[PDB]
Order: sequence, then C-alpha cells, then structure tokens
Amino acid sequence: SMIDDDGYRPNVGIVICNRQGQVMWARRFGQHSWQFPQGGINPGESAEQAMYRELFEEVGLSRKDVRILASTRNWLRYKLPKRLVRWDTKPVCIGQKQKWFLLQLVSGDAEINMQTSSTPEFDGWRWVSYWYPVRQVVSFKRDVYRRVMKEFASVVMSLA
Amino acid sequence: SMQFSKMHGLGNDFMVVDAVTQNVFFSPELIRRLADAHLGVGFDQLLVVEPPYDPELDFHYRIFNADGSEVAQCGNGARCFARFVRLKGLTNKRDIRVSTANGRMVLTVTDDDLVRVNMGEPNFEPSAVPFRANKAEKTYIMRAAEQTILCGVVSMGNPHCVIQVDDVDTAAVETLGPVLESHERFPERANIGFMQVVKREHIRLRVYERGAGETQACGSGACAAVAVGIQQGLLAEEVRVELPGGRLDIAWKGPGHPLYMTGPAVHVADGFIHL
Ligand SMILES: Nc1nc2c(ncn2[C@@H]2O[C@H](COP(=O)(O)OP(=O)(O)OP(=O)(O)O)[C@@H](OP(=O)(O)OP(=O)(O)O)[C@H]2O)c(=O)[nH]1
Ligand SMILES: [Cl-]
Ligand SMILES: [Cl-]
Ligand SMILES: [F-]
Ligand SMILES: [Mg+2]
Ligand SMILES: [Mg+2]
Ligand SMILES: [Mg+2]
Ligand SMILES: [Mg+2]
Repeated sequence: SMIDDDGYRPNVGIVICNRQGQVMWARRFGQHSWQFPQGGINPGESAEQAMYRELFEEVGLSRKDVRILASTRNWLRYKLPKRLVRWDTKPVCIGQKQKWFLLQLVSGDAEINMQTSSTPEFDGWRWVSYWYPVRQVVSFKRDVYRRVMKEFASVVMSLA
Repeated sequence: SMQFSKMHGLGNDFMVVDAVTQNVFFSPELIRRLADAHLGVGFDQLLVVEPPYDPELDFHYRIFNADGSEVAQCGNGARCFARFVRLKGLTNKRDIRVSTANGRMVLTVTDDDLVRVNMGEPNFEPSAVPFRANKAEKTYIMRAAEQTILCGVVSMGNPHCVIQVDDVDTAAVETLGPVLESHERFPERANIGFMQVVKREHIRLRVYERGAGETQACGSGACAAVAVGIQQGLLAEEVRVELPGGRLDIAWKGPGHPLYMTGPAVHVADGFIHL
C-alpha cells in the first residue's frame, strides 16, 4: 500500500485560482462541508501525475484547462481526528501527507465538471475570496491550509 | 514568535497583527498582557486581521482595548487595516472589502497611500439628528448660557453641531463645548465642532465630542463640519481638514451623494514577541 511507515497516506491538494484571484471551493458529495480538491497518489505516479488525475476525476479539468503556478516544496502533514481513524484497517492510516499545487484556471468556468467519475467526491463548487478557506476548512486541516495559502499568496497577489 | 506591527491612524497608536497567516487566539488575558508596555507591547488599541467570514469579503478585523474587550466603533482602525494588509502582501487589491464589528466596508487605497472611506450621505433632517427644531435650516440660532450662537446641525449616524470660529486656538471649546454638548435641544447630546474656515478648500477644526470632551482626531466630526460648511455654501467639494491629531480630506457632492473621508496611516514599526 501507499501508507508510509508513520501511517501517513501520500496525497496531493489543489488550489485552483481564477483571474480575479478567487479560489475554487468545493462541497463534499452528500455533505455540507467544503474544501479544496485533494487525493491519494497511486502506486507508480509522481505527485504531479496524481494531481492531474485527481484534478480530472474530481473537477473535470484537463491539462490544458489549467496552468501550474506553484507547488509546495516538502510534505505537509495533518492527522485524522482519532475518532475517524480506522484502526482495524491494516496498515493503519492516522493522517495524510500532502504536496500542494497552485493552478490557474485558463479555460472558462463551464469546463468545470464534478461528475466525470463513477464516485464523485463533490456535488457543488463556487469561487471564494482567497483567504476564506483558512477560516472555513475543517479544523484538523487548518494548519496545513494556513501554511499553503501563506506560501501561495505572493503568486496569487501578482495576477492583478 | 508572533509578528506584529505598530501603526498610527486618527491620532491613535495601534498594535496590528496578521492573524490570517499566523495562528493566534486573542483571549482577554493575552490582550491585557500585550497591552502592558513592560511585560508586553503597549498600545492604545489592538487591531487583529482575520480571514473573512463571508466568501465575498477579503478580510474581517477586530479591535480590542487594553482591558481585553472587543471595541465596536464605526470605521475605527480602517486606514491602518487597509495599509497593513497591502504592506504585508495579504492582498494587492486597492478596493478592499472587509467586515468589522459594526458591519462591512469597502476601503479604497489611493495612489498616495491614503485610505478613503465611504461615510454615507449626511442627513440634515432635525428629527434624524436628533435635534429640536421645526424644519431644517442651513443655519440655526441657539442660546447657550447668556450668549447666542449660530450653527449648523447634521447627523453622520451620530449627532453634530458645527460652529464657525475665527481661530480654533482662540475658541471657547472648554466652556461653550459642554454647554452645547448637553444642550436641551439635543435630547441625545451632540458632538460640538469648532470650524475655522481658512479657504473654501481648507478648514481647521476642534471637536468637543459627545460625553468625551475634546479629542485629537474625530473623523465623523471632520465629516460633519465639512458637510455643514458645504450645505451653507461656504466650502468647496473637497476640503482639507486640519485637526489636532492630523489631517483628513473630505469630499462630498452634496445631497444625493455619499460623503467620503480620506486619511493616512503611518507604519511605525515591526516587531515580534513570544507568547
Ligand atoms: N466534518 C468534516 N469532516 C471531514 C471534512 N473533510 C473531511 N472529513 C472527514 O475526514 C475523513 C477523511 O477525509 P480527508 O482527509 O479529506 O480524505 P478522504 O475524503 O477520505 O480522501 P481523499 O484525500 O480525498 O483521497 C473522512 O471521514 P471518514 O474516513 O469516516 O470518510 P467519509 O466521511 O467520507 O465517509 C471525511 O468524511 C470536513 O470538512 N468536515
Ligand atoms: Cl487531459
Ligand atoms: Cl462601504
Ligand atoms: F480523492
Ligand atoms: Mg479527494
Ligand atoms: Mg479523489
Ligand atoms: Mg484518489
Ligand atoms: Mg481520494
């Protein structure tokens, strides 16, 4: 499996910005919590390959719909709340380890489509102001989000 | 170590904190500690910049006093806030949309690094001041002690009574101020402005604030004086206002339009403190 020896699943997260410097904010399927797209790196893929695959699977965007503006250097880790760990599932996953990508959406909003897959992870999306996710993300991801959005800020605060 | 800045706006010393990229919770105890000039940082007020609550706003910010309580006074800290978020690279926008304890605002940072605030449209209706008078007048007569005074009256959301003087340094702000501030014709009291008109585009001002006496930089008083002066045909559409605390610039196209107030914010220092 992909779970590392500390119990962290390798994962890639996606911050998609438009030309107004808003970021894409997506509603978890059948729930009322919102987040950025993210997903597991599969065996044999690089972080960037997993990113493009999850990107199309979750948001319906192709390579040519986006441009990579930045990515974080090293792994950023968050721990699952103890209550959500499945201790019976071997090897035990206690959290995820993430590389984050900043993408500019270069196509029109209509190219976004959340139902390319059999099992969609989102059922809605909207543009939100850049720092809004730092407040609204679920608590156990907030420290990762704060660091990600801080690192990406200079790049986004440059598209005017 | 928590990063912070010191800034000066409207004659007040702000400690200003980026709580967007820093993870900090401001308990009343932490705030009172930080207010201590020897144990902490020392400040008139603490301005804390946070992520927005609304996806269509850019930021939220709070202001705390040295006692550790959140203060909710309209437009307070707005100029330092707007310059801080640009100076720290939290935004590159010139029109910044922000929520506060009093509602929401659109702040505009000008090319001279001044901050312009939409203060709304002045209301001269006596009933909205509130002011005791039958109908609105550009000038009113009021007896104050055994002296009679001419004045304009307006509400910027709060009540104002504006009196023309020939020199603000030689004004009886300390005797006439109290008498008019709680004058019986102001059932909710009023702020008493003493306006020396230098030019159609330039006034000096002292303000005896409702309940608070003379302060250094009453922003709503600057607005009220310039609104009265314009309503009276004495002032241009854009007026420099010199106050004890510094300079503001007011702009108003008269009834039908909002009035705008533009002011500086000085970035005094950066610092850090371990919490
Ligand atoms: N309350 C709340 N919970 C959230 C939120 N985001 C994620 N979770 C829960 O946290 C657990 C793991 O979520 P994530 O770390 O985001 O990762 P996953 O969605 O599992 O896969 P991914 O990284 O996208 O490949 C799941 O519980 P389960 O493992 O039981 O799976 P579930 O509740 O879905 O039945 C999510 O439901 C949120 O915003 N609010
Ligand atoms: Cl593709
Ligand atoms: Cl406004
Ligand atoms: F996923
Ligand atoms: Mg996912
Ligand atoms: Mg996925
Ligand atoms: Mg996946
Ligand atoms: Mg997944």
